[PDB]
Amino acid sequence: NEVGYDDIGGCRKQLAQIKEMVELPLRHPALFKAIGVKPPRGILLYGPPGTGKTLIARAVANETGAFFFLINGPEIMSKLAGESESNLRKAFEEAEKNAPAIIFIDELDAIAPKREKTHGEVERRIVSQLLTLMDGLKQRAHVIVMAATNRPNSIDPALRRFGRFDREVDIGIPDATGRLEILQIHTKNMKLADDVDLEQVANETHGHVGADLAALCSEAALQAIRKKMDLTIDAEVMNSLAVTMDDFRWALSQSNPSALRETVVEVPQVTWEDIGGLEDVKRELQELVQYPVEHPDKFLKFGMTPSKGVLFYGPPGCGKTLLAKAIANECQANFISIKGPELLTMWFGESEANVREIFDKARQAAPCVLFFDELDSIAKARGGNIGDGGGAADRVINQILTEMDGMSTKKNVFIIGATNRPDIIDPAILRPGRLDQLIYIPLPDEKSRVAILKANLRKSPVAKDVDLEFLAKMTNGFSGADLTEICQRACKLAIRESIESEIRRERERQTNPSEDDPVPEIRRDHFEEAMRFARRSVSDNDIRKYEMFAQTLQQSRGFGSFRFP
Amino acid sequence: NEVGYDDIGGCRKQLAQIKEMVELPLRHPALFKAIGVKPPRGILLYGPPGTGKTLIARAVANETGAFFFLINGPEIMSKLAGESESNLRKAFEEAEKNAPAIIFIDELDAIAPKREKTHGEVERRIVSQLLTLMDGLKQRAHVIVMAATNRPNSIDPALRRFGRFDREVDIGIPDATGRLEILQIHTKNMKLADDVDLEQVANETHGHVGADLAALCSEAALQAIRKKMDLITIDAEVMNSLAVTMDDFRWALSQSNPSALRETVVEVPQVTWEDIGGLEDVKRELQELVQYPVEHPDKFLKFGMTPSKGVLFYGPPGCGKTLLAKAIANECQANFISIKGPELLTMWFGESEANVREIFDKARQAAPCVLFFDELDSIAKARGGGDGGGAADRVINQILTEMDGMSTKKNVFIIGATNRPDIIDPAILRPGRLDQLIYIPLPDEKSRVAILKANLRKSPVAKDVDLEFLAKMTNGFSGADLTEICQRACKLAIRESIESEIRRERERQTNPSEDDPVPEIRRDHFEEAMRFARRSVSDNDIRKYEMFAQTLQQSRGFGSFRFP
Amino acid sequence: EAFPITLEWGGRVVRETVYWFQYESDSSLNSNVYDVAMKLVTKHFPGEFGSEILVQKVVHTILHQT
Repeated sequence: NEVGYDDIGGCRKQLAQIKEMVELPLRHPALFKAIGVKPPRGILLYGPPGTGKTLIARAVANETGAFFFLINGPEIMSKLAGESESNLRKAFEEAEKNAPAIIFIDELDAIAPKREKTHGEVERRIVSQLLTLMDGLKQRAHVIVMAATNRPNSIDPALRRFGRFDREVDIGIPDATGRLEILQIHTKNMKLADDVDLEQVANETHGHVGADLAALCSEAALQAIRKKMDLTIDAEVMNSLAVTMDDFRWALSQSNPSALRETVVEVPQVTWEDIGGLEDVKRELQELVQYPVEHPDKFLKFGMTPSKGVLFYGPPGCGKTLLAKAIANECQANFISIKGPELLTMWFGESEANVREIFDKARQAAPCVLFFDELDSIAKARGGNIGDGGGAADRVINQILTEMDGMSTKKNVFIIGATNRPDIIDPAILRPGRLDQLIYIPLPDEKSRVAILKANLRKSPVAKDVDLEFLAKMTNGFSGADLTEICQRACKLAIRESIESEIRRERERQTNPSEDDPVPEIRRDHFEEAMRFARRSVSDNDIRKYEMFAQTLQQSRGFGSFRFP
Repeated sequence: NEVGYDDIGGCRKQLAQIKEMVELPLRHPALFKAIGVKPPRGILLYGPPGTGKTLIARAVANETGAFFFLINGPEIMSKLAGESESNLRKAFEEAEKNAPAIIFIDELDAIAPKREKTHGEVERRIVSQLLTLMDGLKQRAHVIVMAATNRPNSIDPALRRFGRFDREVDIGIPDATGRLEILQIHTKNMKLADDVDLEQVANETHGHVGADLAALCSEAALQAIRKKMDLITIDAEVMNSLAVTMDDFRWALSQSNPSALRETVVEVPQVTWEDIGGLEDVKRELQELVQYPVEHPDKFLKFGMTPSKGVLFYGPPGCGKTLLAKAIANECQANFISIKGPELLTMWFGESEANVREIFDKARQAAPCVLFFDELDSIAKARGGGDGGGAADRVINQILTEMDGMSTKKNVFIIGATNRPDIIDPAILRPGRLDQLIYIPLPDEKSRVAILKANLRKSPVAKDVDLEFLAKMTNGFSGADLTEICQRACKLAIRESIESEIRRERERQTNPSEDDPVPEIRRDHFEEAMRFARRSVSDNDIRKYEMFAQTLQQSRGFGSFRFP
Repeated sequence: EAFPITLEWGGRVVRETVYWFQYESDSSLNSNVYDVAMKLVTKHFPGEFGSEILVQKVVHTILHQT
């Protein structure tokens, strides 16, 4: 009947932040006011709905032992005018009376939405009453008010002022480990079979949130019940009701995630082994991203400003994203990806104001590697250098420039660009104090190709006879995309052969009614056949473009003969 | 305790202005009647929230006796219809009974926001009630009101008419010295280890306001407690022995999100002439155009000369234009407001050219000021170096309109800056608007030595390295290139130190049984960094500016004149 | 040392060859782009309205050629 920390999952970091923020002030009320500090008057958790923020508040209240009071935004707005303000005043007075206490206002947006949304007189009067109550907590002792909303801009800005809600914790969406934790919590009571690997399930259930995972588990349980429906609850019968991995896969294919579009922010699982090449690029990215978080003292000692970001450029599909994800992984820093379609959408809809939102989210997740997939997308849309009535400057890139200028270097948020057409990129974003660094990502060499092939086959049960090392030797000039294509073709051939063999076995059974896997692994002939179907995405002449670009940049570099007697 | 002047910092200039405005009237009411002069009726302070404007009003009231009444905007609106009017009227009614007094209306925007933001009826009735109260305040017994709002445009203009909130004070954002003062105020009752120097954090805490600094100090103290709490109406001496350290401040610094990063910063730049250390003729021109008008007005009156409105720099990218503007602003001890090119581009794309008036009002409100427009050619480039039209565009047109409607009595000076002195709109160069062109050439050897020395001012440099030699062979380099060389050298030194530390750690691992390997930026570092050096601007680029200066400003300086 | 530039303003065309005399010791006889552009415009397009645009284009062409 009472929730605790062990009950919550998928928000370990945010839970730790909340604990360090609130537990100490609540656990030691008198000691806190003795020392000259003020605890958080009001916290504002936000994130897509269904993450159980109410559960977080309840668990914190129970663990700290403070009185808990829940305010339902829709419930409050339901009451006829006058009763709403009376209920709010009663709630705050009750919370004060049983101090220390926590007041959780759920669905704050409903009570105090954006000022444009509010139309009536009572709608604004309720917001004013809430603000007055917020400012009135200074006299009160040990009363922390936590509110829930989808986005910071989804509530009246007057509430996010000082004294009022000032601390914000982004619950976000759970990651693979968080999803596994949530699944373990939800499936605590369910009786499962030995074939279910919740790790793999959590890996597949991308875009889910706590509520979605709970619904998925319920769906799997009911699928099992349906399979065993024909044959008060008897404990042993439900023990025989052993949900299997097949039921979980069915639920996966049946469930509709509610947070697919939401920006994904987590530590990437890529590693340098996935692309084992460009040692110089590895060293440069290390110096840029790892030292200023693991050696803060050195920069102060030598008084140097950490670089704000770096720019990539090279043939399409060669690891420009893999390198960024790997460097984010090495520093255990959150990674945010902005695909080119997002920038194109912002340009077409003239919604460049959203860039501030992206940069705010990145800053809140410090340290983080903000990766822009295609800085050339909008420039290419306007004709690029093929035809350009105007100039390089445009809405979205201009907003990016402004927001990068407005950043604070202490936050350890590093911008990384990525383009296939470095020529048309706005010169403004290359100025010092901005990306200000150009790194050429070439086509993988033999060792890099071997690493790429091994990474792309790490999930396919390939045979031992396959000589991936040799395959790399003959596949010179193949981009990572092309090697992934080779592996996809090989696996497609293998699966087609397997299915046709099974059909042949069934036909044999039918013709002569009365086993072993004909193709248990990707046979060498599969790779041989796929190779004949392969092609080089990037041509030598289109490598000449990047080679010439790098040569032009290098030629500017000179004065390598500093003698200095 | 009662709030006072010493309890507030970061607004010394504005606090002095408010004192000058209010202290004398209230403290000596009889004098005004004798001289028959008009005292202020309402002083409207505006600035980003968290600057302690309420504290300023409380201090001014307490230090001059009187009675202080606080009216919170949200509180007034929260009350039922009619109740709000009753309370608002009662506030003024009672305030006179204890006159002389100061009434502080907090969050005025809530009570009387810009009319376009209001929709209901009772919303307008309250504003009319406040206006009627203000009109009657004119004849009231030495009653003054101090209403705090986010910005001048955040309230109904009807409240800004004469007999109402006509006098304004811009609290603004605290500067480095103000930040240090605020930190000192908040750290008064705190025990801190000797390693902490509030000057460092103050110089670093850019974009913070009074409230944020308090949050930073609280976070530092709480980190100290928590870091020591685990090992440990308090624990007595253990907590009394609590001592904060510079590392705790640094961590709390990295874990704070200041609330005023995007506000236009107005403050006296710390740059000095020695930062560039060159271009004596440009120094003389800037002196003539910015210093004498604010230092010898009597000379300008004695003759029939009128101060020039502004100048226009032009030259290769990254040569010191911003540096020179900041230096001249520093010399005259004048505010400095910079408008980077992205802001102009944003105004153009969003069709928000009406904001130029706000920028100029900001410059006017804080004078003498050096309004610096970093990239006036940004819009021209964005439309093609062409789209088939004239140079005229909305943003530059609004700049012209505001410049024309600027009173020369105020000491606001406009400085332009561009890399394409030919594509600039010809109108902005007309007499009476930026009627001077000052070419900023590439830095010379002595100036290069000066800029190299300035860049390394915060980097421990071995005495071996002589910057004069480095500047000798780097002829043709721009300021950006030299800063790049210095940054590359620092990066190499940091990498060497890190690798040496890793090797020392491995030695400790193998032999579990010590001095700094590279405490200074060694000569070899600058040697290797110079290999990465590259001249940013080619002689072809220099050709455009050289030809521009040789043709314009020297085409028909025929001179050779003398009366009989 | 000489490159061709043709004026095109108000639906017109002409033929011309600009002469560049840089590297001269005095440094004064060395060609100046703006002077050359104005001289060419006035010689080939005397008293033509809105000639600043044409002079600007000629200057850009000269700079690119040099």
